Amino acid sequence: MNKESKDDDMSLGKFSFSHFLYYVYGLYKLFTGHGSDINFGKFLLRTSPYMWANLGIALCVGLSVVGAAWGIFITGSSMIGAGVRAPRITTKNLISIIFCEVVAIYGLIIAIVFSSKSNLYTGYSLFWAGITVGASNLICGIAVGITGATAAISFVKILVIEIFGSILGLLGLIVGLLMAGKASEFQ
Amino acid sequence: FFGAIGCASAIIFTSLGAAYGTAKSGVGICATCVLRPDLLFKNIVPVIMAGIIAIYGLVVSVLVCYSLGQKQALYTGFIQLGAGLSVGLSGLAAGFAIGIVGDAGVRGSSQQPRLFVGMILILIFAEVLGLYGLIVALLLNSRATQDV
Amino acid sequence: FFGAIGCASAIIFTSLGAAYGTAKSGVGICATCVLRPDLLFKNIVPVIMAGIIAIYGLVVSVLVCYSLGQKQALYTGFIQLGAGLSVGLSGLAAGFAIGIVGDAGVRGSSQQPRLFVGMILILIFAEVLGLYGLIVALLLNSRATQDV
Amino acid sequence: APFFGAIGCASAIIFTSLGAAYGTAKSGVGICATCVLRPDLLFKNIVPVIMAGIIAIYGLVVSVLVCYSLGQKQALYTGFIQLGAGLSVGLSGLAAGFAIGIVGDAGVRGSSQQPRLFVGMILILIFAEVLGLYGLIVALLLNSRATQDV
Amino acid sequence: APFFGAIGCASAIIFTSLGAAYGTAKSGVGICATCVLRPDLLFKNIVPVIMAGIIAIYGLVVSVLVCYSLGQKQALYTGFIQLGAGLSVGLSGLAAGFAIGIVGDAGVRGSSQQPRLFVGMILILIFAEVLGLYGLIVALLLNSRATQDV
Amino acid sequence: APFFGAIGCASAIIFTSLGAAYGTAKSGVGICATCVLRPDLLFKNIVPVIMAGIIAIYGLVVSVLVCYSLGQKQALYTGFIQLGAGLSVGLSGLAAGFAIGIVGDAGVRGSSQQPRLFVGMILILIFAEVLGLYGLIVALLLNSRATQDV
Amino acid sequence: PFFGAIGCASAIIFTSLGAAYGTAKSGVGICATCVLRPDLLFKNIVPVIMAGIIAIYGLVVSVLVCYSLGQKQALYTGFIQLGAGLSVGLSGLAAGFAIGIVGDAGVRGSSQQPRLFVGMILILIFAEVLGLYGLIVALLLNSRATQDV
Amino acid sequence: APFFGAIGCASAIIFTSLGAAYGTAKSGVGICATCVLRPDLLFKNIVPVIMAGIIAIYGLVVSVLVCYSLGQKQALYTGFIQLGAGLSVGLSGLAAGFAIGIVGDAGVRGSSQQPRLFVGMILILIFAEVLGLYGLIVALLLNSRATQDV
Amino acid sequence: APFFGAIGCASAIIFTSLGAAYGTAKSGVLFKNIVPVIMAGIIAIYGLVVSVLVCYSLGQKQALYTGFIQLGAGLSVGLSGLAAGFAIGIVGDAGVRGSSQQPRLFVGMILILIFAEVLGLYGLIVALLLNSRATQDV
Amino acid sequence: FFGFAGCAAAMVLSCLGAAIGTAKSGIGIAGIGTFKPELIMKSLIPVVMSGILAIYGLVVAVLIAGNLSPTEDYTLFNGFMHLSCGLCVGFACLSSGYAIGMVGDVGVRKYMHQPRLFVGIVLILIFSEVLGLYGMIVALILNTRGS
Repeated sequence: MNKESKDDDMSLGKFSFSHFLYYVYGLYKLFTGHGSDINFGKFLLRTSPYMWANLGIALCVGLSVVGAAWGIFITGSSMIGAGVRAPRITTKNLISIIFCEVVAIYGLIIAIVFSSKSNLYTGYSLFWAGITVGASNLICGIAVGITGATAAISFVKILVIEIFGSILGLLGLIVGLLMAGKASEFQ
Repeated sequence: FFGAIGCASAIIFTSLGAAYGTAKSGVGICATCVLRPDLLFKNIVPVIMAGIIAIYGLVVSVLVCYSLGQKQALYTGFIQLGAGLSVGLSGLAAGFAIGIVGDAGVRGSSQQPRLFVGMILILIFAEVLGLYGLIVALLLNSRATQDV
Repeated sequence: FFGAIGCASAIIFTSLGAAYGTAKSGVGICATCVLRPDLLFKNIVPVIMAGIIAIYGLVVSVLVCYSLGQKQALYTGFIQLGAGLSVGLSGLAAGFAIGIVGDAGVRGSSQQPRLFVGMILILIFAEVLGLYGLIVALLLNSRATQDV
Repeated sequence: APFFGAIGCASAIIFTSLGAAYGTAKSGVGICATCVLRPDLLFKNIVPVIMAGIIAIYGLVVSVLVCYSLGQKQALYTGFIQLGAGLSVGLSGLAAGFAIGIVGDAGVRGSSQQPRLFVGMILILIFAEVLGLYGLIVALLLNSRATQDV
Repeated sequence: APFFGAIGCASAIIFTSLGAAYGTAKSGVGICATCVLRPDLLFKNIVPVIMAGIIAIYGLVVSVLVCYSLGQKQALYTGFIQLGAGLSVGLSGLAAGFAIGIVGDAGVRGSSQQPRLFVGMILILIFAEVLGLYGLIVALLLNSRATQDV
Repeated sequence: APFFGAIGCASAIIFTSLGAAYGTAKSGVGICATCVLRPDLLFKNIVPVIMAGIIAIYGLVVSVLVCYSLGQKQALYTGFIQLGAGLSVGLSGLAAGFAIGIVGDAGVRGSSQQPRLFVGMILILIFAEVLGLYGLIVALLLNSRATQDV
Repeated sequence: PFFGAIGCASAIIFTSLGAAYGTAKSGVGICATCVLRPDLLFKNIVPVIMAGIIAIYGLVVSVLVCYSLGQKQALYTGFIQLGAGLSVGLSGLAAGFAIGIVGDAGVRGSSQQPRLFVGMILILIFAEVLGLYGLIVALLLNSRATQDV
Repeated sequence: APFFGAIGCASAIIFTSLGAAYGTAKSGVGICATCVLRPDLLFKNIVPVIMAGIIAIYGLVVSVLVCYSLGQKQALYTGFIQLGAGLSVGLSGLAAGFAIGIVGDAGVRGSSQQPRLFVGMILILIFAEVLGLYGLIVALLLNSRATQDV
Repeated sequence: APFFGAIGCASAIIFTSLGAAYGTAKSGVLFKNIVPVIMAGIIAIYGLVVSVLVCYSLGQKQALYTGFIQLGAGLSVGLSGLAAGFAIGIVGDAGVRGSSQQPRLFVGMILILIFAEVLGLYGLIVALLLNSRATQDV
Repeated sequence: FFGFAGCAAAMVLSCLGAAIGTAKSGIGIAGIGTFKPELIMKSLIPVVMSGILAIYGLVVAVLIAGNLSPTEDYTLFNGFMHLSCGLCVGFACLSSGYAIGMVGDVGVRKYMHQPRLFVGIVLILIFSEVLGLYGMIVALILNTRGS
């Protein structure tokens, strides 16, 4: 029902805040105010189906995107930070920057393959795929980044770890495929 | 047919990033120019880079705008909602990246007028994030067809 | 026909930005003038730039205001809601940028009476964010037609 | 239904007050803080607050206008706009004050050092309030559309 | 059938109190803090608090008025305005105090240094309360519209 | 029917206590903190707390009164006012204490330095409690309107 | 339903918390002072022994309510019960929150000046009555568990 | 009917554990921290923890008792009390520990300096646990009233 | 007919695993100082048993009761488990740190945690009895 | 049906730890120096220990995918446990993770302090590792009973 239009507001109602973060009680009153709504209480009213679709696929890339843009983020200083001390061999440290982004390309891959009201399994089971590779990316951007920001100032003995954090991208992408593998096309 | 909030959502977040990108870029920019007045026209790169992301969401919004309609298919905007968030959040990430590196670049290029090219490169390497989201929504837009 | 909250929403946020823009701009402005009394008329640029964004939402609101009506089409305001948020949030970003750079500019131009043109440029480059949102809502407004 | 938007009629005087207050305060803090150094600037330094308080008058007008329009029955449409009305003025005011005070301290702090920039300090402030004016304009328009009334 | 807005009748005395309190405190802190240096300024420095407490009297009036109007039955319209009434006065007061106290410390702290600005410190404060007055005016008007009563 | 507002009957003694406590504490902290310097001021410095505790007595009265009025059945109207009653007194008290304690420390800290301002420190405190009195007055009135009872 | 019995817990619950919280910040200084003066121990025990008293209340409160619960009940019966606990409990929770604060002051002060102890007692003696009120409240409330539908 | 209150049967051992843990920790921290200075006080300094752990035993008893009473069917009344039971013991325990540990560090830290106050440090602790005892008593009584059972 | 409470099964090992995790965490940061970690894990060890036993009982069918029994039977372990770690963790740092100075008194620092890790034991005890009682339903 | 969420829940939770094993490890792996040394083996041990953490959830996700069907029986509701199944496995891997680095970041450094202690941290790490092993076991049991 109406609950449709809210979650979008809910989702958006969040990202703004987390954005303005980069620029507590309110939780509890929700919980108690919720904790009562259950008990009152005498009869139960329970979850049920809606259409969904996209919200995963777009959330997938986006959630993934930041993972990159948050990866080059922590490194982007660190390279330049090394920088003026020894500006050359910036690019020898560049190999780090490339991974930090490629984990975004994972999930652009998603964006396509996910091209496509009974047996909702197509749509419904579509979603959690989007989120899973997305967050798997999201942190996959972290790991490569933090190593990189160390890699910059810190040779290849590093890069073992950076790639030891690369495969998270793949495995991150693999299951998103599998989890989508059985999914028929909706109208 | 409420997903049109997406049509806003794109220009919304994308703006934020660009802003946020512009700021922490600009702060050092003016902060560096006092030491070296020359680097201004050079140090403008991040912001002019940064603002680009805005143009995306504009395109995104504009495209979605055409597609809204009093009636619609419930399917029509979801994708629309998906469209904006894609571009927008990506942008919001894009900016978050741009600005951070932005300060580093101008702060660095001050000290060593060499790494500037690198500072460009990383930035040149930053925006493609936005490009992806743009690509995403466009594809998503392309699928506004078949329309019930 | 409740989306008229949007018609407020525009002037609301847009104001906030302008305010927030004005403030952190002004703080340095008066803070710099004590050192150099001359730069006042120059240092007024950010605020006079900043306030511009307000004018947008005003236009936005004004336009939406015409369109409200006791009855309406549920479709009519959504776009209206979309309209304000678009301009407003964008503005809220716009200001959020303006002020930050605002202090830098006046603080910088104090030290080096050169970068001011750059400080202008970045600011000149800041507002277009607002312009976009304005453009967005206008388009959105334009689609208040077809009206059931 | 139940014509509840009158919370707006409060909402205007509410937030608008807050700003004015918040504006008054950080304005006043420096004002008294400066006067100890220069006792003369008092009558000059009163500008921000007297500027600041103006915004209050708006919401008062806003509320007053909405007040006339409430009624036991109403049209559900009637207050929404009313709600829109207050928020418009109020939030704008809340922004307006938040601007006024910040610049407020700067102005008096500055005018202390240089008894020149005072005119500028005025100008920026003179340039601040129009924010409130807009919201006022908004609600007024909104008020004007309380007509047609089902 | 709820006639529940009477929470407003409380809401006024509630927030209004808070402000007055909050006003009283940060006013008083400096007051006693200054008196140790100058014992004379006490009777002078009492101005903010005696100013501050005034706002309380408002909500009292507000509550009292609303109290008369409650009734076991009522019109759902009746309290909304009532709710509007309190919030108006109360929040305004809550702002009013928030202003009073801040300036309050400044005034007594300043008047300590320069026994001149006191008049200014009064003036700003004299200029502070009208915020509360507005809310009071608002609710009163709102109260006045408790008539027509279904 | 609910007749659940009796939570108010608690609500009064609840918050009112909190204030008194909170009032007592920050009052007491300095009290004992001052006595080490001057052992004499003890009996004097007891004023805030003995003042503070007074507010408690109110809610007690408030609760007690409401208690009489509860009943297994009731009118839904009956407690709302009851709820209104407590909140009124209680929150006001909660404000009252929050004032008392703050000034409380100042007074004893000040009276230590200057054994003059203590009368002022009393006065401000004497001027603090009336906040509570108001809430008390409010609920009492509210109580008085528990009549007509469906 | 007859669910208000959560109150019967609610009393001993919060009241405990206060007593605890009271005990702690009281005790911290107590042991902290004794190192300087070993004598004041038996004196410095006053706050805690004062503090713990509040616990006894809720116990009484709970105990009383406990008698009144019953498999069936009147929905009215526990509300008051809920009211009962909260009254005592929150009050206690306040009571403790007062006791401890003054508690440290008293022992810290009495260390320096072995005079103010009587005052430190007095304020504390003046603190608990808060709890007494809540106790009184619930008792009254309990007394009204009668008439019972 | 739900018979879901068995969450209580967990709730007791749950919180009670937490306290004991939390009690154990801040007790232990000083314990080992003191032993480095004086290796002897170990067997003495074990008192708080061995005291602390006692509270755990309670909830165990509490849970165990409730466990017997659960049943596939039940009376909705049956567990409420059960829920009441755990919370009573558990929260009390959670308080109990929160006390134990705090005093715990003080005691061992103090007894280090003065090997005298340890008896006092014991006494206060000896005086701490009775909090838990109460909750235990409460639930037991509550348990005792699981009878009459529809 | 939900049979939902099986979320309990996981819920046991979830906080459980966290316990030793944080437990071992503050433990590690020679041959003596492993003992806390050595003591630490058994909570996790306790965790598996619970989820295990619950699993076998769970079943595609059930009656909503035993689920509830299953539910929180883990919480008994898990909540305690997390606590147990929190106990261990603070301890796990202390005993080693002090032992640095004097390598004698660890006998207590081995005993304190020894009194500590029985916290978990209560959970299983609590837990087991629940499964011991999870039968007889209908 | 919705239990398919658990399929996600596996690595998004699993990888999470597995990352913070790697990163927290490597940040210490920078020092002390001497890039020559023949190990170059112990330096990876924490990572790969943390590495297979990611492997865990994968396996979990793998099994939970396959048993999951676009058009196969579920909704009465068969697959429901599978939700637990992944999340069951997950936090352990996570639980493992927060341990790994927490030992690792000091652990790698510890080699520079006492290379003769190199056996020791391992003994801690292996327990620090085993956490995931349990969950997985529990996980597989579930889907094993998953029908």
